[PDB]
Amino acid sequence: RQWALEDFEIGRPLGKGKFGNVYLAREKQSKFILALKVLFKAQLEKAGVEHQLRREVEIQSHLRHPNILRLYGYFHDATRVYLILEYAPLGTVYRELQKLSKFDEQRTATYITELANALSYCHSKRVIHRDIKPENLLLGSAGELKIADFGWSVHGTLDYLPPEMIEGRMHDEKVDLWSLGVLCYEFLVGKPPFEANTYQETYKRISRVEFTFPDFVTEGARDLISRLLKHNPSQRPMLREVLEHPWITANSSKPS
Ligand SMILES: O=C(Nc1ccccc1)Nc1ccc(CCNc2ncnc3oc(-c4ccccc4)c(-c4ccccc4)c23)cc1
Repeated sequence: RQWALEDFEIGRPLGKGKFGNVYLAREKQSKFILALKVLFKAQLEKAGVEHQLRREVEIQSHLRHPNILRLYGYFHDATRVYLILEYAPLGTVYRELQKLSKFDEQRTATYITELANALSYCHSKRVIHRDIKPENLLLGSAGELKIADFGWSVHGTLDYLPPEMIEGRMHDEKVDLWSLGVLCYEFLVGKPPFEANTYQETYKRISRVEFTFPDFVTEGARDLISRLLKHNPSQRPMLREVLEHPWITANSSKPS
């Protein structure tokens, strides 16, 4: 499988990513619908992220899960690199958040389950997704959550980063559980738990784990978030304890 630009009809712009635009597109021979991300050779070098992208592509084509976004392949011409992507009709959870303001406990729990599964499968394959955020959470046709962008994976706004990562310290799979906590809080409250107007100060909040709950947040939710957002990685739940959780299970529509 080696592609080229003329293999595809280019469709509407889907939106800007910080390193490239995305377009709907359709492979001419099969009429297969998909997303195509146009990245520039020049911008990629300048930031020293060209090797980062190779890592991703490599990592991605090892991965297959109903709740992870497929990468079908890649290719370059002179000026640019192209990522051939599974297309996610229902857009970002980020957009659904702004549209809805905040999610109810049923949508929240379901997403956490879908994320945990997806995250749980990744861990078993020795892979960590360093920065998960609502921008990187797409929806499928049935409304399934799909994690995007492994380009940071291993082994800008700070809201979703755990202490160990911002304190310039050493990090393990326990990173992702912090991210679950931040996401879980944000879904229910409608904005992330450390959010500030400065970087320097979001830095403090995250570092001190300094957050409080609006009053409409049930004990069950507080219990899970409180357990996920722990300063010490090793104190954070197993991905399965999350999947077991009595507020997850009482609320969630999807299996585990
Ligand atoms: O970008 C990297 N890695 C990387 C890149 C450069 C340097 C280093 C690493 N990975 C990466 C990151 C993000 C993506 C997601 C690309 N959007 C998408 N990918 C697939 N289907 C999609 O469908 C949509 C869609 C948009 C609006 C309305 C309805 C549907 C999008 C979409 C595109 C831009 C913004 C918001 C959503 C979308 C894909 C890959």
